[PDB]
Amino acid sequence: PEGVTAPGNEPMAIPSDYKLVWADEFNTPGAPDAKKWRYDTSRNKEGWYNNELQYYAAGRPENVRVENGNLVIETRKERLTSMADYGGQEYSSGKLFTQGLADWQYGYVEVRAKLACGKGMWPAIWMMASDGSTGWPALGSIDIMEMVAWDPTTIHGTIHTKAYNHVIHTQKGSRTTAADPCGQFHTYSLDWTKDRMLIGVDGHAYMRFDNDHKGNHDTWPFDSPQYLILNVAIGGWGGQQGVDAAAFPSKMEVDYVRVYQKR
Ligand SMILES: OC[C@H]1O[C@@H](O[C@@H]2[C@@H](O)[C@@H](O)O[C@H](CO)[C@H]2O)[C@H](O)[C@@H](O)[C@@H]1O
Ligand SMILES: OC[C@H]1O[C@H](O)[C@H](O)[C@@H](O)[C@@H]1O
Ligand SMILES: [Ca+2]
Repeated sequence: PEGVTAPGNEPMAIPSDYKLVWADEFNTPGAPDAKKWRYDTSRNKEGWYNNELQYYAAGRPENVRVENGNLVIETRKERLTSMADYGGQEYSSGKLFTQGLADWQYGYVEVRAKLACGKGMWPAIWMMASDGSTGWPALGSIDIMEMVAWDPTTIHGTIHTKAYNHVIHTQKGSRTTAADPCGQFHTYSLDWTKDRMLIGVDGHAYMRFDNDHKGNHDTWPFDSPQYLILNVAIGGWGGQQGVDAAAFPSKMEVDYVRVYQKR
């Protein structure tokens, strides 16, 4: 298959000698836990990357709230023109991350989620290196789950490095089919060790990316902590077959995040 550059085909499970080090169960309705999550508003004025169309609203229950035991990130077609950091965007959405609060070097990450559909929507569950000194894409980024809702049953798992990234079409990725990802929950899983990453759905790794063992940061920048990111972008990749006005509002629901690490 054309762009499968990091194929996987093996089971994944929480190793027996790993412990739970961090979780959000999202069982307390209201605002996300401020000891666990912060809002990224860093590019609201300038505009987000990837020709994205959304404004990411902080402190707005209409975009980001915990209810019925899930985190909800909801896209809306509206101009939040009263925000000081407004960048002319036609849509609102949310982006949460654990940056500065919680980060991990190696481990087993599980995110149970139901995804946001409608042509335009680009839900993501991903990580970035806590030390961004080398910039993107050198620092290393981990896409545990991306979906673009013009192809809503296709789940993409991808890593980006300096040598291996989407700007030069060398990203290391795979994809699999999941049943109705916007109408039912699935478990999106990362098993990250010093020697390889597995990315999967419901216990099956469809992606594997190996440490080449050359000690080259350009091919393996993953020996340092990564923080977790939950977002629903609009346009860019999500807009390849257009943005449908009728598709707003749309939500991604996250039942839980669980992170495990070797004891
Ligand atoms: O903001 C850091 C970096 O993000 C890129 O896009 C990422 C993509 O590389 C991958 O990691 O998936 C996530 C979630 O779908 C995208 O936001 C941008 O291409 C880049 O310009 C930016 O520096
Ligand atoms: O356009 C950016 C997207 O491009 C790709 O095809 C990658 O798999 C994905 O991780 C990235 O976010
Ligand atoms: Ca829950």
